[PDB]
Amino acid sequence: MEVIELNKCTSGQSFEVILKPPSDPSLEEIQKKLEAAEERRKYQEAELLKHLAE
Amino acid sequence: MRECISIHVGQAGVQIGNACWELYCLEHGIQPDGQMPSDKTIGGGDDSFNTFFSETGAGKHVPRAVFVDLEPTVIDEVRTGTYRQLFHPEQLITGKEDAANNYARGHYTIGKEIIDLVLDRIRKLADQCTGLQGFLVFHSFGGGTGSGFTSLLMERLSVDYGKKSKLEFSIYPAPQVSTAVVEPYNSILTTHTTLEHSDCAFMVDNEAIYDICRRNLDIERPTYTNLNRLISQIVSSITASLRFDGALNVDLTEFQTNLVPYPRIHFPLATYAPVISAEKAYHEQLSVAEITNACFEPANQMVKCDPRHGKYMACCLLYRGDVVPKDVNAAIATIKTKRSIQFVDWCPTGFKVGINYQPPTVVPGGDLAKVQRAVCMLSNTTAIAEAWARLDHKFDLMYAKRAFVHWYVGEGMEEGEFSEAREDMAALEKDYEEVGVD
Amino acid sequence: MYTFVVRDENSSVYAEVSRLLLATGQWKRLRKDNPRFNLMLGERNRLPFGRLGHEPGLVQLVNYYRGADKLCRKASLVKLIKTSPELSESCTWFPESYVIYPTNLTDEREVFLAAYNRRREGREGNVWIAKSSAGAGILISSEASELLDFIDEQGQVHVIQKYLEKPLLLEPGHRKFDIRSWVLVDHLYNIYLYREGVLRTSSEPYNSANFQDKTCHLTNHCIQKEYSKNYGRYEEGNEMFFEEFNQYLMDALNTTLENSILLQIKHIIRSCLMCIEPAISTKHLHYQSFQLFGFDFMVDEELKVWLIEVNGAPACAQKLYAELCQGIVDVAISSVFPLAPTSIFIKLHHHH
Amino acid sequence: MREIVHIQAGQCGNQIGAKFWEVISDEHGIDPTGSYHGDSDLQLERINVYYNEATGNKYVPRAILVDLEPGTMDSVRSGPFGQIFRPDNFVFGQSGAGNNWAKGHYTEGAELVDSVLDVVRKESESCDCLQGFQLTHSLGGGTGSGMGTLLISKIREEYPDRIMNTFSVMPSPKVSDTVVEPYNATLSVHQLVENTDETYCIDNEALYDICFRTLKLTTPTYGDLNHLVSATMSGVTTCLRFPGQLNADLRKLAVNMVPFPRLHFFMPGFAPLTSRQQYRALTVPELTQQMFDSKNMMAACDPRHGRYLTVAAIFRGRMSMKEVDEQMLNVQNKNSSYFVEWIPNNVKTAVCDIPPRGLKMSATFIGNSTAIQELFKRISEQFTAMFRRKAFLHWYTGEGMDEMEFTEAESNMNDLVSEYQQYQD
Ligand SMILES: Nc1nc2c(ncn2[C@@H]2O[C@H](COP(=O)(O)OP(=O)(O)OP(=O)(O)O)[C@@H](O)[C@H]2O)c(=O)[nH]1
Ligand SMILES: Nc1ncnc2c1ncn2[C@@H]1O[C@H](COP(=O)(O)OP(=O)(O)CP(=O)(O)O)[C@@H](O)[C@H]1O
Ligand SMILES: Nc1nc2c(ncn2[C@@H]2O[C@H](COP(=O)(O)OP(=O)(O)O)[C@@H](O)[C@H]2O)c(=O)[nH]1
Ligand SMILES: CCS(=O)(=O)NCc1ccc2c(c1)OCO2
Ligand SMILES: [Ca+2]
Ligand SMILES: [Ca+2]
Ligand SMILES: [Ca+2]
Ligand SMILES: [Mg+2]
Ligand SMILES: [Mg+2]
Ligand SMILES: [Mg+2]
Repeated sequence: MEVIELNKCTSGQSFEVILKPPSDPSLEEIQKKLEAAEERRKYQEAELLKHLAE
Repeated sequence: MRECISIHVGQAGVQIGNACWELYCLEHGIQPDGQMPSDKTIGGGDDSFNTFFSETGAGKHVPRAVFVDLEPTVIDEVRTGTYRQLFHPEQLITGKEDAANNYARGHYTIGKEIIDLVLDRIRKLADQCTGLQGFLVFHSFGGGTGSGFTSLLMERLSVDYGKKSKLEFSIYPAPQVSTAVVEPYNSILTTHTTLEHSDCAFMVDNEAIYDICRRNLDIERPTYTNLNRLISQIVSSITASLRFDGALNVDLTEFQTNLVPYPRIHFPLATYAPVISAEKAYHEQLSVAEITNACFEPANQMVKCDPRHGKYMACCLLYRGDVVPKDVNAAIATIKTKRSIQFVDWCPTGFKVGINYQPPTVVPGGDLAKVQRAVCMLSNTTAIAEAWARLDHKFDLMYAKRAFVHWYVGEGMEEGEFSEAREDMAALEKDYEEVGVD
Repeated sequence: MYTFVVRDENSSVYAEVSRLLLATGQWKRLRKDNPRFNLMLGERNRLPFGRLGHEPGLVQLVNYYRGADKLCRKASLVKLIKTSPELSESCTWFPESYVIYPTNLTDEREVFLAAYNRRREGREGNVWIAKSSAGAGILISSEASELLDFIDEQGQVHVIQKYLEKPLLLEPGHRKFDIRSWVLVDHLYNIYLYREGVLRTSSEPYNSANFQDKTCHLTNHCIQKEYSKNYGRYEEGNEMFFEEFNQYLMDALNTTLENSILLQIKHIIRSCLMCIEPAISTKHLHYQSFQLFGFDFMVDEELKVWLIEVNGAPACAQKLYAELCQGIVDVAISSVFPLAPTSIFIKLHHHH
Repeated sequence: MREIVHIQAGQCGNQIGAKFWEVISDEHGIDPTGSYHGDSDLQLERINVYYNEATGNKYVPRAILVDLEPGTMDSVRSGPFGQIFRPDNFVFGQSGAGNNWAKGHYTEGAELVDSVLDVVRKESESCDCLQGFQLTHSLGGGTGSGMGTLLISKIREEYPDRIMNTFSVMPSPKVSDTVVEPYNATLSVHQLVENTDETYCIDNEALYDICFRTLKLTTPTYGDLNHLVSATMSGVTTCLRFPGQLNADLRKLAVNMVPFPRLHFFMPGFAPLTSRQQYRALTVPELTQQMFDSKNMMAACDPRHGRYLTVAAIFRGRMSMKEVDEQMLNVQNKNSSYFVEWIPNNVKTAVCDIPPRGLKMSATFIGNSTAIQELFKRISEQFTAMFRRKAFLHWYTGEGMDEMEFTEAESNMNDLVSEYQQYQD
């Protein structure tokens, strides 16, 4: 049971109590992901319009 | 002084942001018009509260915040509510139609079209900062925007602000206050693509907030207002060290150092006390020991789980009110001889304690009663994995039938992203089990 | 209407409890994966406690205390006793035991050998028994070399404990025996002892000059019925109930089962359960637990009771299923989900 | 500002649509002239969802009245609220559809569809952000069934990413006009399977049983049957017409109610259904017990024959929301064998303070249940009984249709029944 790094100021204080010692995707890659899904949407919609035109 | 930019995404993020910035103003003595008589430096200053508010020449203290929602109804309340005067219009971004509770719709379909605008607005706030620490991102797991657009925002933020810390406040889906059936899907999808981008995340289970409002506040059917005022108290307790003079958790960097030794396991459990009804004739003020002992009662946790059957990696006690180190260390000695606090052998068995003498502030007319001292314990427990296991299980039930998957594929998402996200969760659960169980 | 699910088809006990529940016309059984249940008769291993108590509007109850394995595992029990101040290392009702890991994997090998050398030097009876949890595999011997070399042949943790060389032998026969007590702990953590115990007697005469034949030394109901030649001679199924055993103690030892054996049994039951209550209690928890426990005891010729082990998923004596099972329904299930005596249990009061 | 464009086609569609606008106009305080005279701001909060605002604070429904003969629409214009509809939004012919799906879809209807789309485009152009469409029609006739599904097909082509919603009246021999109704209903169902996100199934046979047995109406009429449809249409749209957060958007509703794209046919329900003992107060338990009772359902399918995929209840009026959850959670927990266990929390409740006219409180039920396969089974059997003899086909082959098209509609619906059966297990 020890207290360490006790810091006191006007608005409070803080300290540490120890009981026992121990024993990314680039901007380009994000544009591709976004554009890939946009493309898949464009494909599905064209398949709908192709179906409707038939 | 280093600045902190708050970001609120979706309905949950925006309504919780509203509740917090209301609480911040009451705490710093800021009025609805942005005026702060205590600030003797007009239109400038590098004080502690300046980490969250900038200043104009006219004395207006403007939150360093950005609200984003794909539909405008929730943000219009901000534009006309009590604190309309705090923000200028560029800080409130609203779209025309939301993500329909569809992750794919918010991340891909709509997110692709609005992402560059949001970053531009955030870039404006960054340009007012002399030393930006990082960001605080509030959002829900279940919403289409909260899950979908947030994970996109975190990806870009890591690209545009590589050396900046990002902390999350995430609302874990609870059926008692939701009508969306696909929320397990959204939650797991957003956790997967956000994991490598978030440095520390405080999950709040709506089921926990709900039951605390029924048990401790006598709210038979709590509303979002009831939930958000309680959630903003825990948020204030967590962010207080950034906004006031102190020495513990003085910058976003310190949250990871003190709470996250292993990067993927960055979901600390939060426990708050006391929550006392205001309608009570008059309550007996709880002692440092009693409220500290309450930090180990599952009933006061932001996520219902049993820490008795996990292992601790860190623990911080953030006190506010009439508290002195003499009383704190005393109650801790008594709680070790009674409680089941098992630490991991490669972490020091101890507690970091922060005390702020200003007791908790309560919104006038709110549900919470003024108390002389309160505490918030941030502990990193393997027990919180119970929440992933639950959420992951509901995912497995629907995905076994491919139920609702077509709505996501229809927005341009590949089905393999489901399984890729689920396999990531399976490994996250395994990380907790390898660190906690024997 | 109350609903329940069954996730352990092998449990003879709760198989009867489920039959009793359905007999009241007030309990409905759902598929074992339906989350909307009031009562879970759960699985033995890896029961997912984390998913209990999250269904809105449902008070959910389970028949296992999460964490009670610390008491029902061989090595865990020894560690619990040596480490728990409530039980201490000097506890006078638990045989001297040590946790010994096979060398192919802390361990108490040295500590065990110093105590072994201490006995061998002081002319004292130095007979130990090595056992584990992965058994049907048990060994008895007076040489430490045979005990250690046996555990290394295996691959799981074992425990070495002092063998009771002076057991109490029933006459006629001169035969060993153990005592099984059934204990039920409810959601409020009341400790109820079933008034009906069972002595699983060895139908073979005890023999201290030959531990090679483990038929008169092990009183297991499965060994006496597979490797014993006098099975069912003195008592049907090598099972003597309290009514009989009590009369024997009177005619032979001029004492009663309550005074000479039961007072100690009740004391041990209280000590173990109270010790772990803070760790496993579901008082302030989002779900509720109850559980049936099987305590095994040994009695020496001095009428001092010793604790053998604790079973988390015990079976019941055939003649006592209806009474005990119905009792579980009464105080464990209906006490939380009531329906529209002379109790069979003995409540062991204690300070919570 | 999430506007919905309303289309009503054919006799049934225009008469049910008529009473609908009459019922909701009352709830929003709009009189027959379009002038608002309510006393609660909740009436105007979401008023633009179904109404346009003209000069002088006039509220004009966003509805298009379509038919191939003038009869029914002359009545609407002369009916109670006939004055409230935009005169331009009346689009009709003189030929009629002769209860013939082919005439509505391929011949007569084709000559008229372009002018209808010109009106649909005019209403959409003035929409701030268009949610989607909703169509009222029957499937047993010619205009609503044949031309109605044609309009849907052409609306989806021009507005592919907008929700398409319908209130569809299913034919029944108990309330039948002609024997070819199975032909017309089977041809439409396939169109709806492909081109609608949500179809509220309204079985005239169920409406009959409710009027005869529960409501004790000796000799029910189409007017009486339409009182229930009006009341049900008001309930299912309460989420859209008043301030709410649960199922408040057409796309959000579709997302939580449709686990699979083809299984989007809902069973609606309403409570109370009282016979004139009509002033007694209805308790929350009674609202729930009745709302979930088959006798209160309009699809004419016994739910206990299948399983609910998703459920959406809406309670209207001032009541205990705590006691609402207590009774809803009591129905699920007392009949969990009829709710699929592989969709966690598939029953959602929504409360509304404003009750329907003349009622202290009510409840509307919306179920996506596999039991609906019984309704499609009935239609299929009546179709095959005639089609195996090619009876009455000349009415259709004389309009350019071929037998192969009928054989395909047959296989299509029988596939739909099979798809329901595999999820009921
Ligand atoms: N605690 C809390 N939770 C909220 C609040 N608002 C919504 N939620 C939760 O958020 C989940 C739904 O996600 P939302 O945030 O409403 O949806 P969204 O982020 O706006 O995304 P969209 O689908 O486009 O509307 C549900 O589980 C709600 O319980 C709130 O104000 N407070
Ligand atoms: N230290 C000891 N001294 C004397 N006898 C002992 C003993 N340890 C075990 N025994 C004998 O072994 C038997 C119990 O074995 P144990 O209970 O450890 O194995 P087990 O757990 O597989 C049987 P169960 O769990 O069903 O009671 C008893 O009959 C007892 O006589
Ligand atoms: N519920 C209801 N059903 C109707 C009404 N009018 C017609 N029907 C049913 O609709 C079918 C006839 O279609 P109808 O609308 O008259 O043909 P259309 O005018 O060419 O579209 C039959 O099944 C009738 O029972 C009505 O006012 N209410
Ligand atoms: C025994 C009562 S009833 O059969 O007359 N009422 C139902 C009904 C109403 C209108 C109908 C119809 C049937 O067939 C054509 O139009
Ligand atoms: Ca200043
Ligand atoms: Ca980073
Ligand atoms: Ca012509
Ligand atoms: Mg939203
Ligand atoms: Mg055993
Ligand atoms: Mg007609």
